[PDB]
Amino acid sequence: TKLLVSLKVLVIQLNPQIGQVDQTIKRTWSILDKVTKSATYVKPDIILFPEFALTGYSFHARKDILPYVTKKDEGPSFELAKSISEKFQCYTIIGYPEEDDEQKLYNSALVVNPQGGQIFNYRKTFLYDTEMNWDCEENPEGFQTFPMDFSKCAKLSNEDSYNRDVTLKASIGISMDLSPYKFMAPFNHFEFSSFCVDNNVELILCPMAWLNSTSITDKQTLHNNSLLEAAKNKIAFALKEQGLPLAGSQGIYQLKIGDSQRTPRVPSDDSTSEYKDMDEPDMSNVNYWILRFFPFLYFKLRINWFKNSSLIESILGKTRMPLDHEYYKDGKHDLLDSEEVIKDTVLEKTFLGTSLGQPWKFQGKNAILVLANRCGTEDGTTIFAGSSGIYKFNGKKSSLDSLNESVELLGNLGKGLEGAILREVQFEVFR
Repeated sequence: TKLLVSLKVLVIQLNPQIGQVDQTIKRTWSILDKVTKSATYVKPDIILFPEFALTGYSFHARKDILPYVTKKDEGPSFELAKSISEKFQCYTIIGYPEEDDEQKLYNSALVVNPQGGQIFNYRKTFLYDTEMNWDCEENPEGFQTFPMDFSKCAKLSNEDSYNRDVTLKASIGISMDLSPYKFMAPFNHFEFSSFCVDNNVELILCPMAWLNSTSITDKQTLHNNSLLEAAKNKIAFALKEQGLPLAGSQGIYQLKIGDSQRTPRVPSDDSTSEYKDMDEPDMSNVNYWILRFFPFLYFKLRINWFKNSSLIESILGKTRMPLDHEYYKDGKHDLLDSEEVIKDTVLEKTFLGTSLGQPWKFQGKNAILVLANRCGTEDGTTIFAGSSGIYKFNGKKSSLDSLNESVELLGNLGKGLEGAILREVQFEVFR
C-alpha cells in the first residue's frame, strides 16, 4: 500500500570553534528564535545539526577533547537536543564527542524524540585522519538503521490531509561514512549509500564536517614547516579578501525558512571549488555528495549490467563491512558452491545499485537525504564547505551529478554563513 508522507525538515548550519560551547549554544537559540518569527515558518518534524555541532572539530590530542566529551545522555549537546525537542515537539539529531563507561571515545550523533527521550545514538563508522589524533573508535556495529515514529505525517493517496502516522526507516551517516573506506577502498563500492539501498532506508540523515577543497590536506605540505607556512598564508589571503576573520563567519544568519527556492543544477568546474560567495553553496561538493549516492541515481547502463549478469559475483561476494573494520574485531563473522539456500537478505543486496533480481533496485522508490554540514575554518588550514541541504531521490527513469533528474535539489544554504533551512518534503513509502 502506497503511503504519502509530508515532513517538515529543519537543518541548522553552525561554525563552532573549540572552547566556545556556551557561545555556540547562545547563537543556536538565537537562530531558532529567528526561525519561528519567519513569515513562512511552520513547525519542523525533525531538526538536524552538524557533526560535532557545539564543540568544534579539529582536536589534535586526546587531552584536548576530554574537556568536551560527554556520555550519550548527559551534557550540553544532549540537554540542548532535549530542550529543542520538547519546545518544538520534534525529533532532534546532533553530533557530539562521546565517552562511554569504559572510557572509550567516539564521534557520535544522538537522537531525541518529541517527548524529550533519547531513542538512538549512532557512532561514526568510517573515521577521518583527525579522529585518529584523539583515539576515536570505529562504530563496532558498522552502519545502522533505526525506526522513527512520525505523528500526523502521512495519508493514503486519495485522502486530503496528512492525518495518519508513519514509522520511517532511518539511517545516520556522519561525513566520512560517505567516502570510500580510509580513502583507500575502490570508489565504486559506495559503502554507505549501498547499505541504505540494501536496507530500504527512507530517511538518510548526515551530520557532517566536510571540507572545501581549498583546505590544506597534502601530507608532505602538512609535515614540512616551510611549505605549511606558505600554504597557511594562501588561506589567510583568501579569507581576508572575502572580508572574513580567519575562523570564518559567525552570528550572521542566512535563513531559508519555508520558501521553495530550489538549487540550480550545475556541473562541477574549476570555479565551483573556490571559497568565494558565502551565501552560495559549494557546488563541487554538492555534486560530489550526490555522486556518492550513486545507487539512488538513475543510470542507463544498469540494464546491460543486469542482462549480462556482470555484477552477480560482486553482489554475492560483497561483505557487510570492510574485512579489516572494527565490525569484525568482535561478534560478527560462497553461496554458489553450497547447498545453503538463497535468503531474502541476499536478494536485497546491491552493487552499483543493481541487485540479483532488478537492474536498479531503487527504481520506483523514494528516499530523503538531509545533509547538515558545518561552515567556517579551523587551524588556519581547514575550510569547511557548509552548503547544508535537503534532497529527494525520486526513483524515476546518465549524468553523475546534480544534472541527473532522478535527484531533486530541494534547497541549500551557502558555503560560508551560519543559518537555517526549512523545507516541507513530500514523498511516498510502501507499507
